Amino acid sequence: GLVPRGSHMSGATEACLPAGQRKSGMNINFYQYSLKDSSTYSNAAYMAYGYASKTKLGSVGGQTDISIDYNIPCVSSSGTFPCPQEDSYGNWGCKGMGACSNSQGIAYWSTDLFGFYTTPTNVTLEMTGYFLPPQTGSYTFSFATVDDSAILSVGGSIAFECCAQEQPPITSTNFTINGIKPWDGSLPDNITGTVYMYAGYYYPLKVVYSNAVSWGTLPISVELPDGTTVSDNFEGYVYSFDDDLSQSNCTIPDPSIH
Ligand SMILES: [Cl-]
Ligand SMILES: [Cl-]
Ligand SMILES: [Gd]
Ligand SMILES: [Gd]
Ligand SMILES: [Gd]
Ligand SMILES: [Gd]
Ligand SMILES: [Gd]
Ligand SMILES: [Gd]
Ligand SMILES: [Gd]
Ligand SMILES: [Gd]
Ligand SMILES: [Gd]
Ligand SMILES: [Gd]
Ligand SMILES: [Gd]
Repeated sequence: GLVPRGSHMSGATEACLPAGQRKSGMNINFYQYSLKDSSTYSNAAYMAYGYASKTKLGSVGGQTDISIDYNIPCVSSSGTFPCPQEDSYGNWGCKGMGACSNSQGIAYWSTDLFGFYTTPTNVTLEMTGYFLPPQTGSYTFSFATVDDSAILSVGGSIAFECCAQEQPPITSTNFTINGIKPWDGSLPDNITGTVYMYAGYYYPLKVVYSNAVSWGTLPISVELPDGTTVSDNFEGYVYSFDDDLSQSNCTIPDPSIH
Protein backbone atom coordinates (compact mmCIF):
# COMPACT_ATOMS: atom_id res chain seq x y z
CA GLY A 1 0.00 0.00 0.00
CA LEU A 2 0.88 3.71 -0.11
CA VAL A 3 2.63 3.31 3.29
CA PRO A 4 4.67 0.70 5.16
CA ARG A 5 2.49 -1.26 7.62
CA GLY A 6 4.82 -0.78 10.61
CA SER A 7 6.65 -3.25 12.85
CA HIS A 8 4.17 -5.77 14.29
CA MET A 9 2.58 -4.80 17.64
CA SER A 10 4.59 -1.61 18.18
CA GLY A 11 7.78 -3.70 17.91
CA ALA A 12 10.13 -1.03 16.57
CA THR A 13 12.83 0.35 18.84
CA GLU A 14 12.07 3.95 19.90
CA ALA A 15 14.48 6.59 18.55
CA CYS A 16 14.88 10.39 18.64
CA LEU A 17 15.52 13.47 16.51
CA PRO A 18 17.11 16.00 18.86
CA ALA A 19 17.22 19.43 17.25
CA GLY A 20 20.11 20.93 19.26
CA GLN A 21 23.84 21.09 18.68
CA ARG A 22 25.30 17.64 18.12
CA LYS A 23 28.59 16.77 19.88
CA SER A 24 30.87 13.90 18.76
CA GLY A 25 31.20 11.12 21.34
CA MET A 26 29.63 9.76 24.49
CA ASN A 27 29.47 11.11 28.02
CA ILE A 28 31.12 8.97 30.72
CA ASN A 29 29.92 9.28 34.32
CA PHE A 30 31.99 7.57 37.07
CA TYR A 31 30.49 6.26 40.32
CA GLN A 32 31.99 4.82 43.49
CA TYR A 33 32.26 1.03 43.63
CA SER A 34 33.86 -0.94 46.48
CA LEU A 35 37.11 -2.88 46.09
CA LYS A 36 36.32 -6.64 46.17
CA ASP A 37 32.52 -6.20 46.21
CA SER A 38 31.60 -9.10 43.96
CA SER A 39 27.90 -8.95 44.80
CA THR A 40 26.56 -5.41 44.25
CA TYR A 41 27.05 -5.50 40.48
CA SER A 42 25.22 -8.83 40.17
CA ASN A 43 21.85 -7.11 40.50
CA ALA A 44 19.85 -5.88 37.51
CA ALA A 45 18.47 -2.89 39.41
CA TYR A 46 21.98 -1.80 40.38
CA MET A 47 23.32 -2.08 36.79
CA ALA A 48 20.27 -0.32 35.27
CA TYR A 49 20.02 2.67 37.66
CA GLY A 50 21.17 1.90 41.24
CA TYR A 51 24.79 2.74 40.43
CA ALA A 52 23.79 6.41 40.46
CA SER A 53 22.76 6.17 44.15
CA LYS A 54 26.46 5.90 45.00
CA THR A 55 28.85 8.86 45.04
CA LYS A 56 29.44 10.37 41.61
CA LEU A 57 33.21 10.70 41.16
CA GLY A 58 33.33 12.81 38.02
CA SER A 59 32.77 12.71 34.27
CA VAL A 60 34.37 13.19 30.87
CA GLY A 61 32.53 13.95 27.62
CA GLY A 62 33.11 13.50 23.91
CA GLN A 63 34.45 9.95 24.10
CA THR A 64 34.44 7.94 20.85
CA ASP A 65 36.94 5.19 21.78
CA ILE A 66 34.68 3.27 24.19
CA SER A 67 36.30 -0.14 24.83
CA ILE A 68 37.80 -0.84 28.26
CA ASP A 69 41.18 -2.57 28.59
CA TYR A 70 42.60 -1.86 32.05
CA ASN A 71 45.76 -3.65 33.21
CA ILE A 72 47.12 -3.47 36.76
CA PRO A 73 50.76 -2.47 37.40
CA CYS A 74 53.50 -5.03 37.87
CA VAL A 75 56.14 -3.47 40.14
CA SER A 76 59.15 -5.23 38.62
CA SER A 77 62.95 -5.21 38.77
CA SER A 78 63.13 -2.77 35.85
CA GLY A 79 60.30 -0.44 37.00
CA THR A 80 56.49 -0.35 37.05
CA PHE A 81 54.63 -1.37 33.89
CA PRO A 82 51.07 -2.47 33.14
CA CYS A 83 50.67 -6.27 32.86
CA PRO A 84 48.39 -7.82 30.23
CA GLN A 85 46.21 -10.30 32.17
CA GLU A 86 47.16 -13.21 29.89
CA ASP A 87 50.84 -12.50 30.70
CA SER A 88 50.33 -12.73 34.49
CA TYR A 89 51.55 -15.99 36.05
CA GLY A 90 52.41 -17.62 39.37
CA ASN A 91 52.08 -15.63 42.58
CA TRP A 92 52.81 -13.44 40.75
CA GLY A 93 54.93 -12.26 37.83
CA CYS A 94 54.31 -10.79 34.37
CA LYS A 95 55.92 -12.39 31.27
CA GLY A 96 59.05 -10.44 30.29
CA MET A 97 59.14 -8.53 33.62
CA GLY A 98 59.93 -11.23 36.20
CA ALA A 99 58.26 -11.37 39.61
CA CYS A 100 55.99 -8.49 40.66
CA SER A 101 56.33 -7.20 44.22
CA ASN A 102 52.91 -5.53 44.45
CA SER A 103 49.53 -6.97 45.41
CA GLN A 104 46.89 -7.90 42.82
CA GLY A 105 44.20 -7.18 45.39
CA ILE A 106 44.61 -3.48 46.29
CA ALA A 107 43.12 -0.39 44.64
CA TYR A 108 45.19 1.23 41.86
CA TRP A 109 44.91 4.83 40.59
CA SER A 110 45.20 5.55 36.85
CA THR A 111 43.79 7.69 34.00
CA ASP A 112 43.42 4.64 31.70
CA LEU A 113 39.62 4.96 31.72
CA PHE A 114 38.98 7.87 29.30
CA GLY A 115 41.70 10.05 30.86
CA PHE A 116 39.81 10.42 34.14
CA TYR A 117 41.98 9.92 37.26
CA THR A 118 40.23 7.21 39.29
CA THR A 119 40.55 3.58 40.53
CA PRO A 120 39.89 1.30 37.49
CA THR A 121 40.33 -1.67 39.87
CA ASN A 122 37.07 -0.69 41.49
CA VAL A 123 34.59 1.67 39.85
CA THR A 124 31.30 1.74 37.95
CA LEU A 125 30.85 3.93 34.87
CA GLU A 126 27.90 4.91 32.68
CA MET A 127 28.42 5.76 29.01
CA THR A 128 25.51 7.65 27.38
CA GLY A 129 24.95 9.08 23.93
CA TYR A 130 23.06 8.43 20.73
CA PHE A 131 23.89 5.87 18.05
CA LEU A 132 23.39 7.14 14.47
CA PRO A 133 22.93 4.28 11.99
CA PRO A 134 24.23 5.23 8.55
CA GLN A 135 22.37 2.21 7.10
CA THR A 136 18.91 0.75 7.70
CA GLY A 137 18.93 -2.81 9.01
CA SER A 138 19.96 -5.21 11.77
CA TYR A 139 22.88 -4.12 14.01
CA THR A 140 24.51 -6.63 16.34
CA PHE A 141 26.27 -5.15 19.38
CA SER A 142 28.69 -7.33 21.33
CA PHE A 143 31.00 -7.52 24.29
CA ALA A 144 33.97 -9.81 23.40
CA THR A 145 34.36 -10.47 27.14
CA VAL A 146 33.12 -8.89 30.41
CA ASP A 147 35.39 -8.17 33.40
CA ASP A 148 33.55 -7.75 35.68
CA SER A 149 29.91 -6.84 34.97
CA ALA A 150 28.21 -4.83 32.21
CA ILE A 151 24.98 -4.08 30.34
CA LEU A 152 24.28 -2.34 27.03
CA SER A 153 20.88 -0.77 26.26
CA VAL A 154 19.63 0.75 23.02
CA GLY A 155 16.45 2.72 22.44
CA GLY A 156 14.26 5.52 23.79
CA SER A 157 12.74 4.46 27.15
CA ILE A 158 15.34 1.64 27.38
CA ALA A 159 18.75 3.41 27.42
CA PHE A 160 17.25 6.76 28.44
CA GLU A 161 14.49 9.16 27.30
CA CYS A 162 14.84 11.14 24.06
CA CYS A 163 16.35 14.63 24.46
CA ALA A 164 17.10 13.78 28.12
CA GLN A 165 20.56 12.19 27.97
CA GLU A 166 21.79 13.97 31.09
CA GLN A 167 18.93 13.03 33.41
CA PRO A 168 19.10 10.51 36.26
CA PRO A 169 19.02 6.95 34.86
CA ILE A 170 15.68 5.39 33.97
CA THR A 171 14.59 2.09 35.55
CA SER A 172 14.30 -0.20 32.47
CA THR A 173 16.04 -3.58 32.85
CA ASN A 174 15.20 -4.59 29.29
CA PHE A 175 18.90 -4.79 28.36
CA THR A 176 20.08 -5.18 24.77
CA ILE A 177 23.15 -7.06 26.09
CA ASN A 178 22.90 -8.56 29.55
CA GLY A 179 26.50 -9.09 30.70
CA ILE A 180 25.66 -8.93 34.40
CA LYS A 181 28.13 -11.06 36.42
CA PRO A 182 26.24 -14.19 37.50
CA TRP A 183 25.77 -14.97 41.20
CA ASP A 184 26.72 -18.61 40.69
CA GLY A 185 29.95 -17.53 38.99
CA SER A 186 30.63 -18.16 35.28
CA LEU A 187 29.72 -16.43 31.97
CA PRO A 188 30.67 -16.94 28.28
CA ASP A 189 32.44 -14.67 25.80
CA ASN A 190 31.04 -12.88 22.75
CA ILE A 191 27.73 -11.91 24.36
CA THR A 192 25.50 -10.11 21.90
CA GLY A 193 22.23 -8.28 21.24
CA THR A 194 20.59 -7.17 18.00
CA VAL A 195 18.56 -4.03 17.19
CA TYR A 196 16.83 -3.18 13.91
CA MET A 197 17.57 0.47 13.20
CA TYR A 198 16.44 3.05 10.64
CA ALA A 199 19.13 5.24 9.09
CA GLY A 200 19.35 8.84 10.27
CA TYR A 201 17.49 8.50 13.56
CA TYR A 202 19.39 8.91 16.85
CA TYR A 203 19.06 5.84 19.10
CA PRO A 204 19.78 6.38 22.81
CA LEU A 205 22.64 4.11 23.89
CA LYS A 206 23.67 3.32 27.47
CA VAL A 207 26.57 1.14 28.60
CA VAL A 208 27.00 0.50 32.33
CA TYR A 209 30.28 -1.16 33.33
CA SER A 210 31.71 -2.27 36.71
CA ASN A 211 34.92 -3.78 38.11
CA ALA A 212 35.57 -4.96 41.68
CA VAL A 213 39.21 -6.10 41.43
CA SER A 214 42.36 -5.82 39.36
CA TRP A 215 41.93 -6.21 35.56
CA GLY A 216 38.95 -4.62 33.87
CA THR A 217 37.87 -5.50 30.34
CA LEU A 218 35.03 -4.55 28.00
CA PRO A 219 35.78 -4.78 24.28
CA ILE A 220 32.72 -3.31 22.52
CA SER A 221 31.81 -3.98 18.86
CA VAL A 222 28.92 -3.56 16.47
CA GLU A 223 28.34 -5.51 13.26
CA LEU A 224 26.61 -3.29 10.67
CA PRO A 225 23.85 -4.36 8.28
CA ASP A 226 26.52 -4.53 5.54
CA GLY A 227 28.28 -7.21 7.63
CA THR A 228 31.37 -5.16 8.49
CA THR A 229 32.39 -4.70 12.15
CA VAL A 230 33.23 -1.53 14.03
CA SER A 231 35.25 -2.21 17.22
CA ASP A 232 36.39 0.11 20.03
CA ASN A 233 36.45 3.35 18.03
CA PHE A 234 32.83 4.43 17.34
CA GLU A 235 33.77 7.80 15.91
CA GLY A 236 31.09 8.80 13.37
CA TYR A 237 28.49 6.64 15.09
CA VAL A 238 28.11 8.10 18.61
CA TYR A 239 26.99 11.61 19.57
CA SER A 240 25.78 13.60 22.55
CA PHE A 241 23.19 16.39 22.87
CA ASP A 242 22.56 18.67 25.87
CA ASP A 243 19.13 17.98 27.42
CA ASP A 244 16.16 19.74 25.86
CA LEU A 245 13.19 18.57 27.87
CA SER A 246 11.03 21.14 26.03
CA GLN A 247 11.49 19.76 22.51
CA SER A 248 8.01 18.29 22.06
CA ASN A 249 8.59 16.29 18.87
CA CYS A 250 11.89 14.74 19.98
CA THR A 251 10.67 11.16 20.56
CA ILE A 252 9.93 8.94 17.55
CA PRO A 253 8.09 5.93 19.01
CA ASP A 254 8.09 4.11 15.67
CA PRO A 255 10.73 5.07 13.15
CA SER A 256 9.27 2.46 10.72
CA ILE A 257 6.33 4.73 9.98
CA HIS A 258 7.65 8.22 10.80
CL1 LIG B 1 51.33 0.65 35.37
CL1 LIG C 1 59.14 -13.31 33.22
GD1 LIG D 1 40.67 2.05 22.65
GD1 LIG E 1 42.96 5.27 22.01
GD1 LIG F 1 43.28 1.13 28.20
GD1 LIG G 1 42.96 4.81 28.07
GD1 LIG H 1 46.43 1.69 27.04
GD1 LIG I 1 43.51 3.45 25.34
GD1 LIG J 1 9.26 6.92 27.89
GD1 LIG K 1 38.25 -7.65 37.43
GD1 LIG L 1 27.18 -11.51 9.47
GD1 LIG M 1 43.91 1.28 22.03
GD1 LIG N 1 24.18 19.89 29.79
